[PDB]
Amino acid sequence: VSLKLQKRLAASVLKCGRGKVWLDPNEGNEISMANSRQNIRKLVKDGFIIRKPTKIHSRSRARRMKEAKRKGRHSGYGKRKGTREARLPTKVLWMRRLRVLRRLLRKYRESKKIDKHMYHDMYMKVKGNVFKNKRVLMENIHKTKA
Amino acid sequence: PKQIHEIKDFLLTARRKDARTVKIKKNKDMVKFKVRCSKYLYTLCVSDFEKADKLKQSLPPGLSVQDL
Amino acid sequence: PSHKSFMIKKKLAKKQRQNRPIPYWIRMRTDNTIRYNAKRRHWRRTKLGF
Amino acid sequence: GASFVIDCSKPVEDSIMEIASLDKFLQERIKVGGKAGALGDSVTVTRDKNKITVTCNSTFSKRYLKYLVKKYLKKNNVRDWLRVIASNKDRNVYELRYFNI
RNA sequence: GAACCGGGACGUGGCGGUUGACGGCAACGUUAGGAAGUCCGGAGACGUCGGCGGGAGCCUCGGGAAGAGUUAUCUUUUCUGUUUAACAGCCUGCCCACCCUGGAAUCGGCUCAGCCGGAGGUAGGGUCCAGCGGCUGGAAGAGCACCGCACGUGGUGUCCGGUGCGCUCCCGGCGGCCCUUGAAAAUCCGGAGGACCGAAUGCCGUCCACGCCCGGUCGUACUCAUAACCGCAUCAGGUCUCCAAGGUGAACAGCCUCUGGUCGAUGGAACAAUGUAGGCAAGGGAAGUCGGCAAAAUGGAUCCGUAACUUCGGGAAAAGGAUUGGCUCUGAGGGCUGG
RNA sequence: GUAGUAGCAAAUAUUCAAAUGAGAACUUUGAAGGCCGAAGAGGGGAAAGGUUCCAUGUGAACGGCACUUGCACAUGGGUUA
Ligand SMILES: [K+]
Ligand SMILES: [K+]
Ligand SMILES: [K+]
Ligand SMILES: [K+]
Ligand SMILES: [K+]
Ligand SMILES: [K+]
Ligand SMILES: [K+]
Ligand SMILES: [Mg+2]
Ligand SMILES: [Mg+2]
Ligand SMILES: [Mg+2]
Ligand SMILES: [Mg+2]
Ligand SMILES: [Mg+2]
Ligand SMILES: [Mg+2]
Ligand SMILES: [Mg+2]
Ligand SMILES: [Mg+2]
Ligand SMILES: [Mg+2]
Ligand SMILES: [Mg+2]
Ligand SMILES: [Mg+2]
Ligand SMILES: [Mg+2]
Ligand SMILES: [Mg+2]
Ligand SMILES: [Mg+2]
Ligand SMILES: [Mg+2]
Ligand SMILES: [Mg+2]
Ligand SMILES: [Mg+2]
Ligand SMILES: [Mg+2]
Ligand SMILES: [Mg+2]
Ligand SMILES: [Mg+2]
Ligand SMILES: [Mg+2]
Ligand SMILES: [Mg+2]
Ligand SMILES: [Mg+2]
Ligand SMILES: [Mg+2]
Ligand SMILES: [Mg+2]
Ligand SMILES: [Mg+2]
Ligand SMILES: [Mg+2]
Ligand SMILES: [Mg+2]
Ligand SMILES: [Mg+2]
Ligand SMILES: [Mg+2]
Ligand SMILES: [Mg+2]
Ligand SMILES: [Mg+2]
Ligand SMILES: [Mg+2]
Ligand SMILES: [Mg+2]
Ligand SMILES: [Mg+2]
Ligand SMILES: [Mg+2]
Repeated sequence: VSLKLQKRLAASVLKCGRGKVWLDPNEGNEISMANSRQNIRKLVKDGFIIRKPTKIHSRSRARRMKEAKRKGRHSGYGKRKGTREARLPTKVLWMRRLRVLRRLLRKYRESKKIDKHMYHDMYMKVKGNVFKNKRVLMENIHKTKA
Repeated sequence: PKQIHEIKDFLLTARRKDARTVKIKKNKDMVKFKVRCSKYLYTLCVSDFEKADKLKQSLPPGLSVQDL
Repeated sequence: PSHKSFMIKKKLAKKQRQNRPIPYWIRMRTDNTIRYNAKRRHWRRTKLGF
Repeated sequence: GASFVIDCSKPVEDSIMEIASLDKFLQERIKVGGKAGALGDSVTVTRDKNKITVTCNSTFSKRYLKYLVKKYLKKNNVRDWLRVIASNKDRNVYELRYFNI
């Protein structure tokens, strides 16, 4: 007894693929009598036609490995395939630094810790690659003001 | 669909000759009065349940009132 | 294709009507020599040319 | 604060389980502060004739209680007959029911 | 069920008459708020590359609740989901542009990069523009999940956050490139002009709101291909394009997986020669052969180092050398609030 | 004649149980083991085809083995602005 029609209709009614349709192997005769979507829908309620669960694909391993990477594991030279630029462009690092340093200079000017004359001087030195991070810029400002 | 903000305005549109029906939708935090007109479905939201009952019995006779 | 002219669709309809077996009672007529439909067409074997 | 209930009526009446045993399982296996069995003042387990009650002084996951109850059923080879189901009446209660085979 | 568009017709209300509205210093705002021939502008309407910024969908992390999987041991764990359309109103106001005040060297502002300012910067306060942004209506009554009762019907939930040189698409703005400068028209909007026109207050005008009526003809199944097209065929060939998950990794490389699809290539038994495809091999190392043909060797990344020659740009990954797993740690590089 | 000979060999792969049938390595269901691995063997469309779409049934022929099978054959149904 061919059940091709019932499996096709069950897939459409269940809104799933034909591979996820389960037709009760012990009720082939009962299922074979359903030739309409109304009949299929009734069989779904009765439990003779069931949508099987999705095949398992867990992310536990991926999440577990990300924890190890967050601690610095698997990050040695033997685990690197792209160039340092490919892994993280130098332009990206430069953009981060300027936005951090320019943000820091604006807030100091707004709070009047530095005047516009000192802001301009520090602004051009930041663009000139003088200060490599937030800490050194703060120390230079304190030293210059003293 | 348009929203009516004033109960007075809702009553005026409920008396229109093209108002086919009114439906009462009672949610868990307010009551919605929906009146079907020719072009738009106007909806009025009344948070106070007690204040909604007064409007319910103030609708013009002959207008099909339904409870949802 | 799905996009087709009215004229072409009409021609295709006539070809479908002509693609049938001869009635059985034709072969029982007096002095009959028509054995079968000699102009049968299958969509995959011979193309319509239009 | 949180208080959850495990309504064990259908199996207790049919002598399918021992409500006292489930109380012991929850007390030993419940983890407070990351360590099992350290209920302390935070977590208290009180049983009745046909109902188990779990109260917590801080945030307590309801699904965590289901995880432990299901584990207890598996250890007693009764999962194929029993199943933990939430109650439509109360949102802090789990009920033990049978499969409609 | 809820909207919209193009036509047709009149009615009610509203609006204007200082005959053709009002507000704002201004940029402009408001729902209406004359007008003919003629005239003018705009939209439609446009290359390519690169960097940034914004929006949407997806991916991804945590918590809450629902079901499922695992459970001798371990696992507050693993998996599935956890929804919100056009359209209408209100709010928001990106990146730019624009307006008012004010008048700048001790020059300042400012981008990743530019760049901007007495032709008016910074600053202070505004206007406008985008939206695939927010809220509400639409709309939970739907959808989905789950639990019941019957064999249609009821109940519960659909919640609260984080993250980014991520991916796809859209948009913004800027820059590079040309002896290359990268369509047209239909259609629509706006403007200049003011011939002509009402009322002494009832007529006239009205792109406003609401109500009423109308909607031709043809195409629409299916395949779109290792079987629906062409190649004489159910031919390993040929045939334009859209959507595009997780892991590894620089990577729509290769390798493995989820959704979806599929096991369709006539089968069975033996394991000779010869063959085709894939390999390996002591010692020697091109002696083989027309010829290193074929194969082998090299290969990613980090650090060091790099000659002749040169059109000074290259040569260059020249050459040569070192390092690379796992595990447990240390240091450095940020954001938002609080005077 | 050649001759029941050349030949059926790319695209990893099938196995178990049951049902149906005169007849099952090849149809259908279930279970397992594999593959495509999102520039797909997935989901659509433009050309081109023209009913191949769907249901039921089937003597032969055809689907280069076989078939209970079907893009084959027979009957009917199906494309709404
Ligand atoms: K639309
Ligand atoms: K169609
Ligand atoms: K082909
Ligand atoms: K051999
Ligand atoms: K040689
Ligand atoms: K096509
Ligand atoms: K049309
Ligand atoms: Mg990169
Ligand atoms: Mg650079
Ligand atoms: Mg052909
Ligand atoms: Mg011809
Ligand atoms: Mg133009
Ligand atoms: Mg270039
Ligand atoms: Mg972006
Ligand atoms: Mg300003
Ligand atoms: Mg809403
Ligand atoms: Mg609902
Ligand atoms: Mg693209
Ligand atoms: Mg004018
Ligand atoms: Mg179609
Ligand atoms: Mg198909
Ligand atoms: Mg296709
Ligand atoms: Mg030909
Ligand atoms: Mg990576
Ligand atoms: Mg890849
Ligand atoms: Mg050797
Ligand atoms: Mg050797
Ligand atoms: Mg040697
Ligand atoms: Mg030699
Ligand atoms: Mg020789
Ligand atoms: Mg060679
Ligand atoms: Mg050289
Ligand atoms: Mg032979
Ligand atoms: Mg061969
Ligand atoms: Mg063989
Ligand atoms: Mg093969
Ligand atoms: Mg096979
Ligand atoms: Mg492969
Ligand atoms: Mg694979
Ligand atoms: Mg692509
Ligand atoms: Mg055959
Ligand atoms: Mg078919
Ligand atoms: Mg046929």
